[PDB]
Amino acid sequence: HFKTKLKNRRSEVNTCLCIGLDPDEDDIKNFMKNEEQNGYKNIKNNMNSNNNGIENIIKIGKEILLTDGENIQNLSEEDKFFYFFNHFCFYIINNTKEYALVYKMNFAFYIPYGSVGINALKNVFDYLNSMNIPTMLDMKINDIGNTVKNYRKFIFEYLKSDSCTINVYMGTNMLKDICFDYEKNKYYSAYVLIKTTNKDSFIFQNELSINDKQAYIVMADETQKMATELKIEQNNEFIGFVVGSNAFEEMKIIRNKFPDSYILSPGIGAQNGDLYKTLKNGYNKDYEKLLINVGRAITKSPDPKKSSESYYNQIIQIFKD
Repeated sequence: HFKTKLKNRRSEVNTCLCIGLDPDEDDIKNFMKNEEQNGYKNIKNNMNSNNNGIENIIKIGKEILLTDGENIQNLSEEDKFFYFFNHFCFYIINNTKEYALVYKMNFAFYIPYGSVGINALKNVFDYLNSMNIPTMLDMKINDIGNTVKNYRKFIFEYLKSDSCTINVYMGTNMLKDICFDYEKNKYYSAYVLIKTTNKDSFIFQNELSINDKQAYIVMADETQKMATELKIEQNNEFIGFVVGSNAFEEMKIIRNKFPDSYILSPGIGAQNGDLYKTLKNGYNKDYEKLLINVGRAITKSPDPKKSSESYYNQIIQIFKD
């Protein structure tokens, strides 16, 4: 159960830090060069980490991943990309987990290579689940009820994520078919898009209204009315909100209207979100109820452990103000 898994983890790490794991083509180039230069220092650590996690947990491409850094030339172009891509992923998690409440994997970064990156994504979730670390797939899913049950299967049964992001512009009925499996009486947690970090986000979320009540608040209301119709919390799960760290005014409106709501706040670091106005406006005594996502400021750092420690420390301090 996600509510209790977040509450627990947080007593393990005492933080808000949600780490975004969005690897791109320059990450893998950089990581490859870094490993060439350092004698495969990080990949060597990956061979040993999470109590021998590759050997004992990875089920797709294990033999490739166990290749000695100094036998890479023996692999295909494709197997070579799979190798570094997966290794880059394991390196980030191995180095940043002691500061992470949750990892959020944005699907967009895994699908452009077809089956290569989907295989890696499965490896990633399996690896994280092996350590009971809270997980999220950021995929901003939407479709009709019958069609979305497919995304429920992929996210919640095959990857076995704890949560995902959903766009409910089509409607809230879809939540019934993503966050609830009737046959299994199983509930799955998610976060619904309310205020997004893109610069033109005002265009529909703000300009649209019902009687000067702005779209993003309507959607928040409808989302929770659906979550209560579903009795999702009876099962210690929830449907929460995405409100970007650049939208601190909206953040204040949402936390005040919905004080016990689980919120995810992206856009810190690379997207130039405001950390203090975010945490002040979105504060909750239960820290898991406000996830602060940091992606590229950590994954693109020369030292992701240290970068993650930075944000962790940053947070510990704002709280003490």
